[PDB]
Amino acid sequence: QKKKLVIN
Amino acid sequence: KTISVRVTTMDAELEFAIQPNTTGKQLFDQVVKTIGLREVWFFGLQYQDTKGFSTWLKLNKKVTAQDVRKESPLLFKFRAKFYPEDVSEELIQDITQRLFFLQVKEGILNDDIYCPPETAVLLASYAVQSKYGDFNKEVHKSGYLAGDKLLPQRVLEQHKLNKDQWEERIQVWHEEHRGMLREDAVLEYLKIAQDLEMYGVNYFSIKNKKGSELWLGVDALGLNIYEQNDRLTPKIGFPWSEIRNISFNDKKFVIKPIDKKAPDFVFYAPRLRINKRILALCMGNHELYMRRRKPDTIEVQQMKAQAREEKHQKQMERAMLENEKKKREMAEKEKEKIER
Repeated sequence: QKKKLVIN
Repeated sequence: KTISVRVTTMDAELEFAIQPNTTGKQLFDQVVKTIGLREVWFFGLQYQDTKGFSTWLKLNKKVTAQDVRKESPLLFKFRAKFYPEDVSEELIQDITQRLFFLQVKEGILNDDIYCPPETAVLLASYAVQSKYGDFNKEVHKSGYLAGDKLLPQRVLEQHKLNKDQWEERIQVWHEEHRGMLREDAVLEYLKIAQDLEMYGVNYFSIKNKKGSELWLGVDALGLNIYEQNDRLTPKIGFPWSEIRNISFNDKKFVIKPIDKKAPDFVFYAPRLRINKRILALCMGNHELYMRRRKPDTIEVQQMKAQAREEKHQKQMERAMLENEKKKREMAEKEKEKIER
């Protein structure tokens, strides 16, 4: 399982 | 066909009878509405899952669909999930300060949050002022703090003082706070506590590329890497501004810097679950970081005002009371001198 949180 | 639930805040207990299709959100709403909290963004519903992992309730799903430990009632802890940057600037309501105060004191007392002695005694003096009001040489005779756990265990058994010698040091400070509102001592408690290195930090056990064991910290400002031995001072700091994105792939957790020419920081975690919990906390902390740096919503201005009205009412209700008491304390000085 994968997940990306854009901060900038 | 109602399922019974118990929700415990830091100083109150609530029973609800929910429907079987009730969402976390709907239960959460009944809770904060019942106790008059509107600063809802900081808080969550904690519970024990079927395997004994303490878990945040997800507000967008049926309560019954989330592997809650089976019993009647279901048991939730209403707790602060997120901490403000400055308690003075961002904790509006009395209820909100108190639940933060009580949750942070529990952490100081059980040694979850590290506290030097002097500061521990100073924090103990403000808790005493909230619980006992203005010190009073009549009412507060020797050992009036004997039945009170005021310091952490770590403070107690690594310093030679006895519990009375600690109580005496806390009493000196308690005398200096004479005239302090109970609620204003709560805030001073929070103004000291929010400065401690471990206040507002969620730590998780991790390993670097090599495999060296470490801690990850997540707080209102960003992420930090600490040595196994030292959860007081970061090895490196990852503030939001310096982070491009944050990713997990199963046990692998990745921090990519803003600087595209700078190399990524990579870490591993014991399970996927740890990596989900870490990313959710970053998302929540980043969301409030950005909201904190935008003008108060209209809603928040009305809370600030509603709060100001209510404290005024209380201030007057404490003066109206104090005025009738000084009538009675005198009305005895009159009947005591008529006798004598």
